Parts: sequence; structure tokens; C-alpha cells
Amino acid sequence: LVKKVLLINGPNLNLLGTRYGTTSLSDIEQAAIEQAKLKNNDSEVLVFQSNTEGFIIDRIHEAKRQGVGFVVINAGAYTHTSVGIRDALLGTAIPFIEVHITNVHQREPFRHQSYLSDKAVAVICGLGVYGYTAAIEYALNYQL
Amino acid sequence: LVKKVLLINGPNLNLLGTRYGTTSLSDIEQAAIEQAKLKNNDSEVLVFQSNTEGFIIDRIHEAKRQGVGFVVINAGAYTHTSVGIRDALLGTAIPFIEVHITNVHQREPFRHQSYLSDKAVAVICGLGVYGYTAAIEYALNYQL
Amino acid sequence: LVKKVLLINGPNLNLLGTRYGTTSLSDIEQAAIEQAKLKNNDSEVLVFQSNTEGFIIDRIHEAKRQGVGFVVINAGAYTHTSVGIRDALLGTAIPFIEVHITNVHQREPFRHQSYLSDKAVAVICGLGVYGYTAAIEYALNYQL
Amino acid sequence: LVKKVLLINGPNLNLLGTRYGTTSLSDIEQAAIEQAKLKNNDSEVLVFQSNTEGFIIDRIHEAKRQGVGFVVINAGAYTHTSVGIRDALLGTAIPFIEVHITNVHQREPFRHQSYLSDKAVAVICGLGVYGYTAAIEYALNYQ
Amino acid sequence: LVKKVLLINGPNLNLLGTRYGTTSLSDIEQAAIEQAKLKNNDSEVLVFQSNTEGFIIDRIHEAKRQGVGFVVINAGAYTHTSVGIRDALLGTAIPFIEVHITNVHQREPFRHQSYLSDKAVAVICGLGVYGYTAAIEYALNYQ
Amino acid sequence: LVKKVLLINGPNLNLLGTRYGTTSLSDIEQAAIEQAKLKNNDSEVLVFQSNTEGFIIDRIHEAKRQGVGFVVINAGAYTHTSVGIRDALLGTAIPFIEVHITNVHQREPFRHQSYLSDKAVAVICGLGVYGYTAAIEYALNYQ
Amino acid sequence: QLVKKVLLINGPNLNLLGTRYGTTSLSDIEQAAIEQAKLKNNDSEVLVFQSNTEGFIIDRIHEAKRQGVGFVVINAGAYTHTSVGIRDALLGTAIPFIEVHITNVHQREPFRHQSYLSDKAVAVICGLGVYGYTAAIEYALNYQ
Amino acid sequence: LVKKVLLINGPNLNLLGTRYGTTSLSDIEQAAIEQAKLKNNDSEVLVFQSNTEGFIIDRIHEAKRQGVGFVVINAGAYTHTSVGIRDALLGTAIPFIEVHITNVHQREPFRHQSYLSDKAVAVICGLGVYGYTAAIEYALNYQ
Amino acid sequence: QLVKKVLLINGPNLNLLGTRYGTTSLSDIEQAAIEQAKLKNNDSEVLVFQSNTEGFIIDRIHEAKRQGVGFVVINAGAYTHTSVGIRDALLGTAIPFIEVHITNVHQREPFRHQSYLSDKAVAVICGLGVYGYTAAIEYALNYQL
Amino acid sequence: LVKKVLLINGPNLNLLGTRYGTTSLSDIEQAAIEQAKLKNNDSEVLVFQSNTEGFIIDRIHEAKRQGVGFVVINAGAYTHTSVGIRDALLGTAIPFIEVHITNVHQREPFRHQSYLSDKAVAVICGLGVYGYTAAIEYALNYQ
Amino acid sequence: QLVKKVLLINGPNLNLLGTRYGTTSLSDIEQAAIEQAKLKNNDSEVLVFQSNTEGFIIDRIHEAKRQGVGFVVINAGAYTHTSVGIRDALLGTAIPFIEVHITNVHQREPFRHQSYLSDKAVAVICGLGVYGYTAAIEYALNYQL
Amino acid sequence: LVKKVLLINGPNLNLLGTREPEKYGTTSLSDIEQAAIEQAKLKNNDSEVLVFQSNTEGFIIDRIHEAKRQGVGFVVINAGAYTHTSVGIRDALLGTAIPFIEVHITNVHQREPFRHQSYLSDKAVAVICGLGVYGYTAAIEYALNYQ
Repeated sequence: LVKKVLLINGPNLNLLGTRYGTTSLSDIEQAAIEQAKLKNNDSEVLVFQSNTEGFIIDRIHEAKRQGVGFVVINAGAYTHTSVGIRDALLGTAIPFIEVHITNVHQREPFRHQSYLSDKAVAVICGLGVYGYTAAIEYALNYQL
Repeated sequence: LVKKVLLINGPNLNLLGTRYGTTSLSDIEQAAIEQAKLKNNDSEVLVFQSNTEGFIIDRIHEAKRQGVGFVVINAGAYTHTSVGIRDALLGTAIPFIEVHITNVHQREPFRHQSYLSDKAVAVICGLGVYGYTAAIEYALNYQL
Repeated sequence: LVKKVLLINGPNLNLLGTRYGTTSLSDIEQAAIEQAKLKNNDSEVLVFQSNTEGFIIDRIHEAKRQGVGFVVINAGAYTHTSVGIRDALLGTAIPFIEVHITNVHQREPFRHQSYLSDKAVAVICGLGVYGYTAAIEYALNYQL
Repeated sequence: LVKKVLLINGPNLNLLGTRYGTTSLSDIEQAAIEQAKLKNNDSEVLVFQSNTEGFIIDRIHEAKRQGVGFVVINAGAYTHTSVGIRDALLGTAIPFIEVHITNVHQREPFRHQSYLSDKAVAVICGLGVYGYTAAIEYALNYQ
Repeated sequence: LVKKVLLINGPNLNLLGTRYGTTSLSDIEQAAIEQAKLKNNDSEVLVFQSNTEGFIIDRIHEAKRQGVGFVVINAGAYTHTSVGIRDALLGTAIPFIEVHITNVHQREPFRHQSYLSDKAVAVICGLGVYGYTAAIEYALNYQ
Repeated sequence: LVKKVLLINGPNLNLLGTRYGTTSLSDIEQAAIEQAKLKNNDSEVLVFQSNTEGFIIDRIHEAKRQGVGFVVINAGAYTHTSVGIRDALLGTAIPFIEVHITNVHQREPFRHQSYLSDKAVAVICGLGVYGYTAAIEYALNYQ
Repeated sequence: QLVKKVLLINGPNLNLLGTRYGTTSLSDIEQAAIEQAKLKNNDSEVLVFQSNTEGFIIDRIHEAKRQGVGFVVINAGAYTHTSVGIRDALLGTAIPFIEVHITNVHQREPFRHQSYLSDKAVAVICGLGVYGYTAAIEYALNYQ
Repeated sequence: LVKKVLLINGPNLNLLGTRYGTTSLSDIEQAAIEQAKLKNNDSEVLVFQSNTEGFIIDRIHEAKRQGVGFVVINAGAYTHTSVGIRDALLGTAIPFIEVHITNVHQREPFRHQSYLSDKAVAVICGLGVYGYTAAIEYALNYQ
Repeated sequence: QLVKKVLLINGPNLNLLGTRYGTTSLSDIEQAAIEQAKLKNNDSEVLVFQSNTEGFIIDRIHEAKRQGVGFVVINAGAYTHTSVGIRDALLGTAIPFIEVHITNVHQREPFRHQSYLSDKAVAVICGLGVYGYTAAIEYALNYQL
Repeated sequence: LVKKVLLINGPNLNLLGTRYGTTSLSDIEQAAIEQAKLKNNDSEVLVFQSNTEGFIIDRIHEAKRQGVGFVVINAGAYTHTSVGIRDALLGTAIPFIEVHITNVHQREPFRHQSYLSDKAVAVICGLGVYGYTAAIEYALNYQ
Repeated sequence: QLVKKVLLINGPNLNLLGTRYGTTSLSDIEQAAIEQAKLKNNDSEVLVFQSNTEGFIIDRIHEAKRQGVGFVVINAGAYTHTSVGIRDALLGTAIPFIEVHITNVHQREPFRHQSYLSDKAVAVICGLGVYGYTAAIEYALNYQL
Repeated sequence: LVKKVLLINGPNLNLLGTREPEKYGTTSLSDIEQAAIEQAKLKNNDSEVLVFQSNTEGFIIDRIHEAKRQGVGFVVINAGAYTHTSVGIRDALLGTAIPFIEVHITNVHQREPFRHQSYLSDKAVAVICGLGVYGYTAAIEYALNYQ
């Protein structure tokens, strides 16, 4: 049963929500950190965001070294474009759930393809920032 | 916020799990009925399952006629095939979440297309039975 | 010269117009009946609606045994998914007209496919409810 | 309530029915001029036919200078090839109905694409010549 | 060795042959029943036909409840559109054979797609009604 | 047998050969006129070229009034784009042969599609200017 | 009035059955077929052919026509997906035919789903194992 | 470097902008004329507009004949349908720039394919009416 | 100078015309071609070949190079649509060629629209019936070497 | 009107033209800086180039923080592959024009897809370096 | 233990290298490979085959199995793009194989980018010139049974 | 002949040894690099192989530029994932005009269709794929012998 979970957010996700509710990246991350703290059995949620593909891959490599046992990832645009992230998650063999805040199926068809869905444990989309909470409950419940 | 959610499971879903955890349709429906009751506050989850497309359309008209304010739906095979169910939801104007117990993106490509996906609030898939639970949390916090 | 005409409407048609002018399914049916009576030569239009594919197929079967000479059909969603309805029409050998109240060509690409059009005598589409009236005028003047 | 309708037929339509019942283009046009005549209230149906794409565009342009409120068009072959005719109807903002005498869905897959349908108010096909009468009734009743 | 075989006919099949021999669904149902009697070894063929998808699914479910060990199915139209029936067969885990009386490959390219073939044990198409007999012979020898 | 043949050339072909040998449109037209005249049996080849689709359809219509019994056509770009010409040949019911001077399959993918080839008696393409001669022999021998 | 002379043709690689799933050999299938016919008291016959070379199979079909063969039962193996020349020879000699496959090709790589025989075959039996041939010979020996 | 330039506008462009600001085709044609007059070095910009494919092909041919060195062209609908125009600019060998007032990639995906882009010297599009000015500056500066 | 030696190849099943739609046999065609050259009365020649086997037609094309053949007129029949190998034989010996189809292939099943020859042939005549061959031979006999 | 404009150039662009006319990236950057000074009203053009997708994303976020009013961007390869750059421009809501020095439609089919075009204000491609000058002129005139 | 008996197969047209782009011939490549095994000095052997006829290459694969060939290195030429029959022969006899192209097919017509061998091959080397064959044989000769 | 060869390995390749060993083997990236370096040493004519690996697209592009500056005359590259996604790498290789060979350790053609497209293959001198680590050695022989 998983104690170490890493939340990753991809490009542009630092900009929520400067433009549709004031919910920021900082919020999501915090709520995730606190989610685990509150199980009080040393679960931990580590957090990372970047706009660089390679850096997200670097972070995933790091995660394995770190004994991270699950990843909740919202790869933002990189979902549609990055085989590299897919190969990283496969490569280090860490199970993961793909999060999208909005319903991608509502948008441009290029967004309906993902390089993560078919290898994710699960894909949550359009559940809002709550979608990160649901993934993290799943994660903290998953057998090593 | 919503007070009346309706859970629909489509064809074959009565068969779980006769064949991969001995978790029944019956269990899912129950857990959900409970989920709302435990919210203390006049929330309620009605349940339906049919093998027949027409009858599921019928149930969706029925749901509007009785003020159902949100649907959580696993259409099973019908996700890939039922334009009629999409139009029943659209035509009654009830928001909905598509559930899939398993991760469809892992399966045959025909199962990658859904006629519900681009009109749903969200689509949760591969989160196991838990996915009904998170659809229901969301539903019960959705404003009318 | 055709006496017995059967108007069929498909799934969700029961629902006009509760959401765009207060023109109900019931109205269309009535108008269609009166059209045939108001012809004075013992013409007649029978009416049917269902949300179930199988039921529409059955109704087309009895329509043969009942000697119906022509069918005017708004199949609603089943236009795009029902090879059964198509085969029933071919199988009983009743000529038909496909009706769409609104212009399907304005809508999502999937709705441009029909399983009726290439077998229909005509396709009227976007002419509003008057679509029915023109189909029936045409029906009534077609040679048995 | 619309009063000035223009019936447009595209290429080859001049040749019905020289090859399935003696019904000429000239009949369809006459029936349509007379249909408005009978409405009894200062409706009018103007008629046009050409085999030239630019000419049909030219016509649609002048339709708007003339205050045509609605078009009923059978673009013939141009249904499947003419973005310009689509753009003319859009550019002058005249609502329209698309008519085909026979049921194109019965014919070659190339004829299943139209550059009109998705901008048309309605599309009637396979209703035979009655298709035109039906479009006009509709036209004469619109906003 | 399999003792209980279910024969399912889909939508419109009740209509053979009203219009291409004098062979009805009732006949095909009856051949099939006798065929298993004649074997002598308490084999059994149960029959079903329905126009409704959900009802054919409902039946496949019942079929497991009943110990049916093989299904010979001519899904008619539903071969091309019914993922629900596919999942019923997979979900009850009853091995099956897809029959078509006529040769689907000779027809509209949409009829070449099936939701059954890739999971069927065999597909027989165009062998006429005998198509059913072959499928039952095979059924009655499966382990 | 056919006596009256119409040679049509589509857009731009007025410009051979100004850029892969010196042969001009009026050379080709000359040769066709004489090919038929030199039969010595009151055969006749009429010639036409235009850059306007509409006018090429007009001409194919006149050709029917004229009793023209076969058409040899090189439609230039219109091959790839004009259902209207297709439908004029079909609508007047004149049989025709499609001629491209250069081998079109050697060129851009779009030029592989034609709206004439599936309705033509034949397609000669890449046989140089002589393609027009072979088409006219063939024409002049048809029923 | 029924067919007497029948040609069983098997294509490339089929000599190799079953040397890798159970010891039923090509010669087995060929002998069973010969004996199927003789067992009819009535002068039917099965001729047998196998070849790895396309041209030779096409030559054999020409020869079959010279010999007054009224029906071919063919398993073209790999050539089913690649030989227009074989399809054109059956069409060319106007001999009817049933296409056989021992295993269910629909189960396999999508390229194997397309045939140059199916749309001109009388029937396609595929996946009925070896009995596939037997049933094709019954049908054949009963044909117009 | 190039002295004589032909600005062509295709179907429907006569209508700008009667319907989205008051810049008329005529304003554009003028500015372009004036643009080349101001260079004072003897440049010149001829202008043409038509709704008929054939006529634009004719015009392109005459421009060759009168030593036009560059063509700035907004073909409207014809970009997406006219292989005939492509073949005219190719056949008279005159370099050319494709202009679109509005950003075409924002619209219906059919308007994404163009039978000019891939042979044009440049494609300017969505830069508004200035699209024409820059095409011409570029034109007037070209070997 | 001009091409003096021309090989006519016919592919599979074409031995069968017209046993099934006028009595014009494969042999009639080959004779006619042979006669066409002889009649230029100048030491031109048409050599004729037909097989049902892809390999053998590839072989024949190789031989043709050895023999100094300078042009091929080919009706590959069904191999038109399936045979990369014939295409590469013609490319690899670098003999120029004309594709001939007796009937109009564009009138038939969509798969017959594709050819592995058309984009490398000097020309493709198709639908001009048997005269297709005569025309390809006139062209070939006038081609510059 | 806009005062602060950002010139972004993507990967490989620092290599011009080290292989097709000596015009370096520096040259283009200065021209652009200069264009704005000479407007004499404190318009300002900022410049940035990177071969790293993440970093161009960083830059666009930074531009927003700096109150950049408009972006003129040649994303080089990243045009065809980077949903991230598009979402950064969408995310910060800075209007932009896409530049390509060469005419990309002349090149491989993949270079015909852009993840910028349908969201850009305009797309200039093939005017060579003047392309940047035009995009900047336009930019500095945007309200 | 390790593969002792390797079969080198070359498909249609390859017999014509290099008659048109450097003088290296089929025979050269064959000889080179025969010697490669000889030098290992451990009773390894390369057998060689070329044919333009598909069926004959299918037959050669069967014969190989009967002979106990344990690896095939094949440049099918054009048949790569068109022969399910060849593919099914290597699958059928279960001999592991490597697909060679002398030149880089990915640089050529798009049809040449599809192979019926690649997804079943151990590796595919292309554009590595005639060395391609040598690299394939080195690998073969180290492959465990 | 060529003297300076640059071996580039793309993202994830640094995990050779651990990464998906059923598919990629258990020889580390470091061993592949050392083997390459020594391959050139042994040609005994002052050939040299230089090595580079990054998870970052931009960094690989930077490196390819750096290589023209240092007179590298040939590239042997396993772009990893970037084979299927990086037009930018392709443009860097084309912009510096350095010849290259595309290496795949596994046979990509047995894998997901996405992996059958490459943005290097059609411009590479050769593509070697599925020869496992030997792949690298053979691309390096090829380079060291190239004009």
C-alpha cells in the first residue's frame, strides 16, 4: 500500500488561474500535500511543475531514486505531444493517473489523443481541481 | 447544489463480477444510495440498469419528469454506439458524468470513441468501482 | 396510389418541444392524420413513436402485414446508428422518406451519416415540421 | 414575411428532361413563378439558370441589390465543387434552401458532399420536381 | 463435449423468406432442433429470435444461467452495430459462431465490419441455411 | 459508325508549347481536322478550347444539338475539378475519351483523381500529342 | 444437374501444416476431401492442388476449366490478401468457389481482414478448423 | 528587378465590405496603384477582379503577354477549388503571392488546403488589407 | 536513333481472352504486334511474352535488357495492382514502357485504380480495347533511344 | 495601439544563414529593435531566441509579466510540434503573428500543420526576412 | 548453443546490382558473406539464394527448415512491400530473421515505407550499404538457439 | 574518411540497465559509450567518438550545433522518444549539414504504430533498428569509414 506519491503538473499550469476561478497551482499542490499529511501514516505527496519536457522527464527519473510509488500527473499540453514522458513513466515503472481539469473531449480533436491514457492506471477528466483529489485518494489506496 | 442524482448502468453491468473482484452491480448501487443518505441533507440517489438502449432513454426522460438534477452513467457498450442516449441526456438537459470501471484506453480502439464524452461534465475511467463514488461526490456538489 | 401511410418517429421525439416553439410530437401526429382524412378518398396515416430500436423494427414488420404502402420516418438518433431499422424497411419492401426537423448538416460531422438516405425515396431535412407535411403529400401521391 | 424569392438552377439543369418524364426546366420555373402569383399578395419568384459558376455568383450578387429575401437553389454539379457559390450566398446573407430532383445519397460518394448543406436553411432531395414547390412554400413563409 | 447449444437469430430474420427461397426462420429453428435430437446423446438446441438488441443481450445472460455451452448466432443487422451483444458473449464467456445466410462481403462495405468476428470461434457466411447446420455440427463437437 | 467528332481542350492548353517541344494548340487542332478530312467519307472533327468551365459545358450541350457522335476531350485542370463537365457528357449521353498529353500519374497526387475517367470509353495519358490522334482513330471507329 | 467435379486448392505454406497446432497434415485434408466425394456412390470427385507459387495456382485454375471442374474450394493462405491474379483467374474461368480459412483470420492482424476473394466467393468459411474444408465440399457437391 | 505587377481579386471580393469595416475592393485597388506610382521609378500595378474562374485564367494569360513580372492574388473561394488558376500562373511562369484578408486557418478546415500556397513565392494571410500592401512591396523588390 | 526492338508483355490470365468479350485472342494481339513492326520494313521487331507468374515476367524483363530490347509495351493485368517487383525490374534495367489495359480500369473496383506502373510509364493507355496495343506500339517504334 | 512587442525565434534559427544569404538572426533582431525606435514614441521591440520548447514557454509567461502587448513569433520546428507554445500564447492571451522565412507550403506535408495558425492573428510565410518587418509593422498598429 | 547455419536470401531484381550505383554485385555480397562464416573457424556456414519468383523464395525457406538453417538474413527487394507469403513462410518454419535494405527506403516512395517483414524480424538494417549484410551476418552468427 | 563522430542518446536512455529490460537489455548507457570511444581509439588514426545524452529536446539541439563548431563530421543518434516527435532535432541535423545514422536498440516495428513514424529516417544515411546494442557498434563502424 503506497506511501510516497508525486504530483506533476506540465506546461502552463503555473498560470492557473490568472485569466476560470481564482484557484492557483499553489492551491492544488498544497491541498494534495495536506491530503496525505491528514492520513497520518506517513503518506507524503511530493510536488513538481515545469514547462520543459526534459525537466519533467528528469523529475520522473529522480522519483524512482526517491522510492516514489505512484504519480498523479496533469501533463497539460505534453499529453498530446510527449512520447518522452510516456517512456519515462514506463521506464521507471511507476504507476500513474492522468489528470485534466477540464473535459478535453470538449475541445480541439488533437486534444482527444493522449500519449499517457493507454498506460495510465486511470484518466480523470473534467472533474475540476477535485480531479487531483480523487486521483490522490486512489493513489494512497493502491497496493505496492 | 444538486439534491437528486440518478445512477444508470448500461448493458452487461449486471454481470459484475460473476466471472474481476466479486463486487456486484448490487454493491455499487447500494454504496451510492448510502453515499447520499450519509450526506444527511435530502440528497438522494436513484438507481437504474438495463440491457436495452430504448429503456435507458426511457429512464432518462423519466428522470427529468421527476426533477433529477444530475446523472452518473456507465453506459457500458452503449457508450460506443448509442447516439440515442446522448440525445436523451442532451434533450432533457441533465448534466452527466460518464463512468468506466476499467481503463478503456487500454482496450481495443473502437472503445476509444464515446458518444457521451464530449458532452459530459467529466469522464472518469479506470478508477475502478471508486469512480462511481467520485462521480457522485461531484454531482452532489454541482450547482443547479 | 397509396392509401395506408405510416408516420414513425424515433427516440427522443416524444420530447418536442419542451426545451424550440411549443410544437409537440402529438401535434405532428394529428396534423399528419388530418392531412390524410382531409383528402376524402379513404387515405389514412397511422402514427408511431418509440425510443426502442427493436420496437420500431416490430412496427415496420406489422406495417407490412397491415398492408401499409409507404412510410414517413424521422428516426431521430437511430438515423446514424440503426442498420436494423434500415434492414426492416428493405426487408418488408416499403418505400420511405427520411425526415429531419432541423438541418443535420449544420451539426456534428457524425450526424452527416445516415443508414436510411441511400435507400430512402427522398430525404427532407431542415424544413422544420413542414418536413412531415411535404413527405406525406409526396407519400399520398406515390404509385403502389 | 418574404416576398421576393429567386429560383436558381445550375449547370446541365437546362436539359431536363431530354434523355426521366417530359418535365423541362422551363416547367419547373413557370410552376414556381405561378406559385407566388397564386399567393395573391405581391410575392414574386424570379428565375435563373446558367452553366457558368461566375455567372451564378454574379446573379446572387444582383439578387441582393434587388432585395431578394430568399433563394431556392439547385446548384447541380456545383453543389459538390463550388465554394464560390457558398461564399456568394454567405457574403450577401440571403437565406437559402438546396434542392436536388433525385436522391443524391443514392449516387456516387462524391455527391454526398455539398458545399451548400451546412449553410442551407434546409435540404430537400429525391422529392422529384415537387422538391422545388416545397422549398418555395417554405420560402414564402419565412421571417 | 458440449450438450446445450443456443441458436440466436437477430432482427428481421423472422422475415425470411417472405419476399429468397420458401425457407422460414421457423424451418431453420426446426432443422436445428432435430439435428441434436438425431445425435441421440441428450443434446439439445434451444432457439431464440428478437428484433430488440437489449432482449438478445438479456437472452445471452439467461443462456449462462441455463448451462448453455455454445451459441450459434446470426445477429443480422446487429453484427455491424452491436457492441452490446459482443460484450454479452464475452461477459458470459460462451464460445460462439457467427452465421450469415448470404455472403456479407458481396454487399455494402459497412457490412464487412463486424463486432462479432474477431471474438467468434468461426464465422460462416454465404453457405445459405446449411451455414447453420455446419455451425451446429461444430458446436456439438466442441470441448 | 461515328462521323462527327468534337475535340475539346480545357484551360491553359492554348499555351502549348510556350515553355516540352514547340507544338502549339492550333497544330493539334489542324491535325485533328485533317485526320478526319483525310478519311474521305464525310467525317468531321470540330475543335474548341476555353478556359471557362461554364463555356465548356455550353459547348458540350451545343454538340448534342449538332448531332456530334463522340467527344475527344483534354480538360486540363478541369479533369480534377469539374463535375459539371462530367455531368454534361453524361447528360447529353455523348461518348468520350479523356486525353492528357503528359503522363499525369507522374505528377502531384491530386492529379491522379479525375471526374472523367470512370465514365469515359478510354483514358490515354502521356502518349504525347499523338494521344489526340489515337483517340480520334478510336472515335472514328465507334458505333 | 448438381456438381460432379470439384477442385480443392491450398496456397503457400499450407504444406507445412501441422508441423509446429495438432498433427493434422495437408495430406490428411486432401485425402478426407477425395474420400468425401467417393463416398457418394455417384461419380463425384475431388481434385487436389497445393503450391507456394502464385502463377502456378493461377495456372491450375486455368487447367481446372479445361478439365470441366464445376467448383473450387480454395484456401489461398497468404495469397488471400495479396493475389488479385488469383481472384481474376476464378472470375476469368467463371468457376464458382468457396474461400476457406482453417483459423479465424478476424482474430489476427488487421491486414488479414481484407481478401481479394470474399466479395466474389460463394461463401467464406473461416475458423471452423479443418471441418471448414468438409463443409465447403458438402455445399459444393450440392450446387447448381 | 520587377517593374510591372498585376493585382488580381477572385470571386466575392467585389463585396468588401458592404455587410466588416468600410474598406472597399476599390480602396484596395487604388492604394496598390498609388503604391507603385510613388516609387517614381516606373513601376506599375494593374488590377483585375472577377467572379468567373475562366476570366481570371484569361487575365493571367494576357498579363504574360504584356510583360507583367509578378502577380499579387487573393483568389477567394478559388484558392481551394481552382487547379485551373494554379496551372495558369505556372503556365505563364509568373511568380506570385497568395493574399487572404482574414486568417483562413481560423475557419472551416476545407479552407486550409489551397491550390496556390505550395507554388506561391509567399502566402500572407490574416494581416488584413495590409496583406496586399506588403505583397506589393515584396513584388516591387524582386529579381 | 529510333527504337528498333520492342517487347510486348502480357500478364496473368490474359491467355484467356476471349474464351468467356469478342473472340479476340491473346494470340491475335501478339501476331498483330509482330506484323506491325515487320511492316515498318526496316528491321524493327516486336518480341512477345506472356506468363501468369510474377517471377517469370521479372525474369523476362531481365532477359530483355541482355537482348538489347529498347522499349516495353506491357499489360500486367492483375500484377498492375500488386506487383512492386515488375515495377522495379523495369526501373532496374531502365527500359522505358507503356502500360496498356484493354478495358477501362477506372470503371471497375477502386482497387484497380492504383497501379505500380502508371507513375513510371511513359504513358498509360486504357479502355481503347485491343487497339491500345497498336497505339503503344506506334509510339514505341517512334521513341528516341 | 501597442507599445511593447516581443520577437521570438525558435530552434535552429540562430543558424541563419551560416549555410541561405548572409542574413543573420542578429541582423533581423536589430532591424526589428530599430523599426520600433524609429517610430519615435517609445514603442519597443523585445527579442528572444531559444532551441528549448520549455524556455520559449517561460519567455511568453515572462512577457505577460512585462506587459508585452503582441508577439511576432517564428517557432521554427516547434510550429509543427508544440501544443505547449500555443497554450502559453492562449494562456497569457497575447495576440500573435506566426512568421516563416521560407514558404513552408513548398516543403514536406508535415510542415503544413501548424499548432499556431488557427489561433494567430495572421500567418506570413515566404516573404523571407521582410516577413518579420511586415509582422512588426502590423503589430505596432494593432489597437 | 549459437547459430551455425545461416541462410542469405535476396529477392527480385537484386541480381542486377550493380549494372547501371558502384560496381558491387550480388555475387560479391554472397561471396563476402560465405567467407565471413568461414573466418569464424567454427563450422559456421552461410548458404545463399536469390530468386525473382515469390513462390521459389517461399520454397527456399521451407527447404531451409528441413536443412536446419537456424537464422535467415533476407533482403526481399520489392517482396518486402508485397509478400505476406514470404512472411508466413518465416513464421511458418519459425526461423528467426533480419531484413536488409542496401539503400535507405525511408528516403524513397511512401509505399516503400511499409514492409511485411519488419514487425516480425529481429532487426531491420537499411541504408548501411552492402555493409548492411555484413552487420546482419555478424549478429546472426552470435544469436542464441 | 571521418575523424570526429558524435554519439547522441535521447531521453530515457540513461536508464539502460533498469529501463524495460525485457525490451532494451541490461547493458548500461555508460557501457555503450565506453565501447564507442574505444572503437575509434582502435582505428589508430586519430579518430575520436564523443558522447552525449540528454532528456531535453533543446539540449540535444544545442549539442548538435556545438558539434558543427567542433568539426564533427558524423552523428550516430538514438533520439529515443524524440525520434517520433522532434522535428527540431531533424532541423538541427539538417541546418549543420552533418550526416547521421538513426539507431533503435529494439525493433520499433514490433511496437505501437506511433513508434513506426520517425522524423529522422528519411534524412538519415541509414536506420539500424533492433540489433540491440550492436546497433551502435555497426553505426559507428559505418561512420568511421565514411567520406
